[PDB]
Amino acid sequence: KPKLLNKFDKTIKAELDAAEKLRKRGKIEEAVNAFKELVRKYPQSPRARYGKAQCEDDLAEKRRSNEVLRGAIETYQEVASLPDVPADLLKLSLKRRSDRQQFLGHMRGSLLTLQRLVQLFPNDTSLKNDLGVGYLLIGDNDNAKKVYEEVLSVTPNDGFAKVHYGFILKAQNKIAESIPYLKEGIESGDPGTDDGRFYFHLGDAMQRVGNKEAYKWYELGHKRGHFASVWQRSLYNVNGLKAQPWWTPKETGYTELVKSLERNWKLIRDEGLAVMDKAKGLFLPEDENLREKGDWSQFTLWQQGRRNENACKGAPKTCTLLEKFPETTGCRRGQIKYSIMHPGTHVWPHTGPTNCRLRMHLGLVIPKEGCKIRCANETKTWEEGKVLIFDDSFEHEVWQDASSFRLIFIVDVWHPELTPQQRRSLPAI
Amino acid sequence: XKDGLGEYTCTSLEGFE
Ligand SMILES: O=C(O)CNC(=O)C(=O)O
Ligand SMILES: [Mn+2]
Repeated sequence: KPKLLNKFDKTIKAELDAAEKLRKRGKIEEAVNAFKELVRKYPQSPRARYGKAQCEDDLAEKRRSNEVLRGAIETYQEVASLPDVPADLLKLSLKRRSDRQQFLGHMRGSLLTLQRLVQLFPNDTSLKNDLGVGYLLIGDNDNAKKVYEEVLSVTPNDGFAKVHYGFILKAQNKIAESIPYLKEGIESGDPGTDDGRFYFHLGDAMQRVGNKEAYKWYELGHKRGHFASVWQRSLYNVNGLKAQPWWTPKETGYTELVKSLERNWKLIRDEGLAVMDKAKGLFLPEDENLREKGDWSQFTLWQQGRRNENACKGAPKTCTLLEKFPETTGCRRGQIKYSIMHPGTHVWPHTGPTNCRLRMHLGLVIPKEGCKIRCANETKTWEEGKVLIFDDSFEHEVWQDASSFRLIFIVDVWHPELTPQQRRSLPAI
Repeated sequence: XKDGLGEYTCTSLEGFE
């Protein structure tokens, strides 16, 4: 059991337990007033301060209040400033601070907290592992990598640090190098290693290198509840949504959108072509490490349900056209973008993040031959003026082996079986 | 991310909101 009472607190252990018993009993209002009195009588008490913060924490959960919780987050820190604070109490208070900071989206704050923790406990490997996550949550894979390298130099068989190290490696396109860490890290069974991200990226890493054992891991990931199936490997999912690789316009119910895209396809093309000719800079190279080779760029009109205003100044009639269809402009888990691929481009088999969207492709400029797209076990081609519809949460693959460039328009829609409340509540992706 | 799943986290947390 932890040692949370310094010698001073032991002289008031009776009052401390009385207050804590109230909170443990569930009487939060009067327990807060207890610890508040205790912090009043003994401002130098670390346990009275910690009990105040826990009660504020319990109050925030009850009222579902972020503001109340931010109070607790500050009180957790004050514990650290008081005289002669027991190590167990200090670590417990700053860890909950960081945890709650992450809960609120204060990732920069959680990071500073984790950094202070690591200095106060340089032998605690778990705090380093947690620090690495702090860096990952901000997108700082460089400092995150250093952290896990400093962990594995001391504890090289910690699986938690292995999977996170391998994840960072594959993110950096160290395909072969990431496979052992990801594999060994999952095989350890350590807490935190049973994460669909590692199964996903392990198998995908194997695919790229040719290791046919990948689908053995995909199946395992399906057994552990990460993937809806071996072929549909998205991780941000609403369970129960109809799952099939290819849809028809009628099956989606978005038939007025499909009609509007197909009837006005030349307009959509010409505005895309005009941006290509007069503003190539608005087309951005694919930057998700999905290409084996070739030229692939995208010009994005909508993302996360946000209209890109400068992009729409280059395709203004197309954006206006699309505004009549909230099923796609309001899709906060998809995009609306032009997509150009040049000859000699192969796109790795990959999967989208979420099964809450369906992906329409409107063909704009389709070379007579060389271009095709696979989703799951069906390969199809594009047609100028025609819409394809597939679920990109299924594995899909693309080839551009033509003599000239290939332009399409990509329009994501909410999965039709999603309710209006889910379309307004799901966090953006 | 957008077309793939190569980032540690894709969503943002906002407490109880
Ligand atoms: O735009 C392309 O040519 C390839 N498209 C995709 O991979 C997709 O829409 O998910
Ligand atoms: Mn794709």
